[PDB]
Amino acid sequence: YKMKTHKASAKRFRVTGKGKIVRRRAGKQHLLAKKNTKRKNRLSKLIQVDRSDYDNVIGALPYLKVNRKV
Amino acid sequence: HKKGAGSTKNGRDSKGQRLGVKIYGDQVAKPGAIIIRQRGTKFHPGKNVGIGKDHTIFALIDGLVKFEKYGPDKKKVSVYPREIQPENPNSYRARKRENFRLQREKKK
Amino acid sequence: RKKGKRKGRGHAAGQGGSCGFGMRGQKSRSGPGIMRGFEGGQMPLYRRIPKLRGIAGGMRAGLPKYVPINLRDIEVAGFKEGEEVSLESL
Amino acid sequence: IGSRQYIVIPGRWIYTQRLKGATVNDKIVLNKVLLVGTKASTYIGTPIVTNAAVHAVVEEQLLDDKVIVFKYKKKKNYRRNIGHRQPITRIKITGITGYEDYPAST
RNA sequence: UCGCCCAUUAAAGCGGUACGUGAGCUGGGUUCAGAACGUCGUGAGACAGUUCGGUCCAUAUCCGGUGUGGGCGUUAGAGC
RNA sequence: UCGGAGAGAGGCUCGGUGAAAUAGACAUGUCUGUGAAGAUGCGGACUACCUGCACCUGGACAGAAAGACCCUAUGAAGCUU
RNA sequence: CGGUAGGGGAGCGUUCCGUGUUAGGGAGAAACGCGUGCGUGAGCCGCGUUGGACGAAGCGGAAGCGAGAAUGUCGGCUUGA
RNA sequence: GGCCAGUGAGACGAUGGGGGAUAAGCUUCAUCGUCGAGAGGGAAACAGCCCGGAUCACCAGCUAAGGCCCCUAAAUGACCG
RNA sequence: ACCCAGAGCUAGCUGGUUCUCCCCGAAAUGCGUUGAGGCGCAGCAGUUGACUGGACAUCUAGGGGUAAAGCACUGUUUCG
RNA sequence: AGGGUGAAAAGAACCCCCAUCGGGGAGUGAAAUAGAACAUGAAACCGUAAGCUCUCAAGCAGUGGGAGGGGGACCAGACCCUGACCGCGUGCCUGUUGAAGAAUGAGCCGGCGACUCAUAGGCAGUGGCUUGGUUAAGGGAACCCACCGGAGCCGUAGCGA
Repeated sequence: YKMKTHKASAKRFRVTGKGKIVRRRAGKQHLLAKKNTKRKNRLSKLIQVDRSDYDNVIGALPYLKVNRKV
Repeated sequence: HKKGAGSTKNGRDSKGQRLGVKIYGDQVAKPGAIIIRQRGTKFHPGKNVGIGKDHTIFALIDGLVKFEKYGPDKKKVSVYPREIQPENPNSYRARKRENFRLQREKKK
Repeated sequence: RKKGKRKGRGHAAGQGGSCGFGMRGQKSRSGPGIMRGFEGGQMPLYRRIPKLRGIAGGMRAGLPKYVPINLRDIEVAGFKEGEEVSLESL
Repeated sequence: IGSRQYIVIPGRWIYTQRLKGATVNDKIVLNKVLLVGTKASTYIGTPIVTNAAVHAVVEEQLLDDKVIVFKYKKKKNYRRNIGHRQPITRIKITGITGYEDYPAST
């Protein structure tokens, strides 16, 4: 019956105003002392999910309002 | 007849790190484009050209790359912008892209 | 009205005898497929990425207040002495 | 006729490829007569004798009996059956116009 | 199997044929369950280590074979 | 050794009754060659009238039981610490 | 314009429903078996015999809708004889 | 870039090598051919070699690879070894 | 033990999956995987939109340390 | 597991074979090429009759060529049945790098016998509205159905935990 949302995944993929899926980067929870100032700044920020993995993410949670660019 | 096979003590490596010349001699570059990932200074830094923490050699300005001769048995890399770059509609490329465009427009 | 694919009724109709599923294996068999998002035992994306700051224990997402209109959007719905442009009239 | 030779004698009919442009009852002359024969027969040096032109009449342009073309390959579920009726034409030969050239026969 | 030995003998050849032949035979050996010895195993159990005990089917369609008929053929038909 | 003779019950023939497992289709030779590397069916040769009945089992990788060995399945079940 | 997996386009039939208590039909329907018609094909179309009452098109609709393989399954009948 | 597949056992040959015994119709990589999924002709038969890419009809013609004593298409052709 | 029920248990495994014509047409690789005869993503099909120009051919410019060659370096080696 | 003579039992008086069974005439009936094993009566399988044709052959049984013979109460260089002898031609399926395979499956013939339905999500095609669109339950001389029901949903503002 009416699709349950994959609320394990949902909590890692937000969608932006224009409609792109966005995630947080992996790496910077602990063992921070040994990494640079530089790379922690790139690991702070959000970027798109790669076009490859859209299929799995959209497929998991089907109430997103997500526009693959068309 | 069925004897035991002796194990090796080998079988380790690292997957090739992908060093070498990314932007070749007499070729386009950018402000910030990595020209060479070299492990030591095989090539040396010339004019218009940064040299990084890893002896990575990158261009500061536009222009084409140049691999000069350093003096006693070494190599340099400098970058030079180019003055005027002419295009003639006479040529084959120009003829054919306009022909193609005109076909595209003609059809639709 | 398209007329669909009654599937597996001769090799001329096309999608016949195995019915466009190739040759054995997990996706061929009857029944449910897999988990969706499953990466094959490799760690799935949806479980190897951290989870979006606020949504990670409490903090209700910023659900919008106020029902925003704009001055640009009002002008199209014209009235001279616009008698109280409010929740009623709009 | 249709890149295809025929011995042809008068008061007698032949089957050929469907002649494109030809009517049902409509007489025609065939100008590719590579040989003629009688008591004293007459070969040809070049092609066509010279001014010899055979005189005939079209009868009908019905199709041939069905030939069944059948593509088949072993074990690949590749049975493909397809008929083909080649269109032909029936023509009736009225007379040979005389040769008046190169008399052979010894 | 191979091998050694006794008595011989012209001589006691060596191989292929699914190490010929189990819808031809045998079942002593080796691949089931029982039981024991040595050993390995904390234990259940284990060991081309050893020992005793342990159900071997079949009416021949075809080819193929050994026999044996019948038909027909051999130019008119027969017996020698 | 090293077989031989004979008696019964079959086998064989006649009359009566009358099954079976098996079976893609079977107009179903030998040799050597070939090929999924071991062919009545493919190539070259050779041999061979058509068809019963009695006997014999070398082949049809003959029949019988989706190998019980071996290994696989993130199979099952017993038993041990 | 070769084509396995495989994708896309265009069709044929099957029973039932709307049109339709249509015409066609005990001067012979459904069926069943034969055709020196047709189509690229699935199939179509006319025939007079057997048959003894149902029921075409066309335009549309819906599915228990197409079989040679499942050591499938039910029934019939062989082979061995 | 959207929608929606199969594949993820490969095989042989040429070359460059490794492993092996510079044994294997062995194995593993790199570059290319064919098979796989490709009929036809040459190779007696002969996936993988050579030629050549099958829309369909013709009782027409020219040729590739390869051949011209007979089985079996074409010279029991030529001149020099 | 059997019988009935949960129960059409599940089976990344094997078998099977039915009418016709036309168009295009693969892969048997890399990466990860309690994974290796499974699956994911890439690679290679179809289909449908958008962006432009390439493709095959010839000719220049670039950095290469391989076949070759060599003994100045690193080893190895025979004779004086 | 095992339904269907006929409208009506009118279910066969009598005669013949004859101990029975059953059969042939008769009689009934529209029909008994409806006789109780009875209505339509396919295939496998079993025969009987006619046309051609095999006993020096070798063959996945066809196919191209076709000798000789036979036709159909309808005058054809047309058509059909047989087929002397020649050339070609490694059953189908599954499934494989590769199967004529001596790998798997089927004795044969007929039936039954497999991507469906409900609800949601994405996408495409088509249509309606675009004063934005749409109603859910629920109400309807029931069910469909005019006609109501605007409760909700989707679109109209993002950014940030």
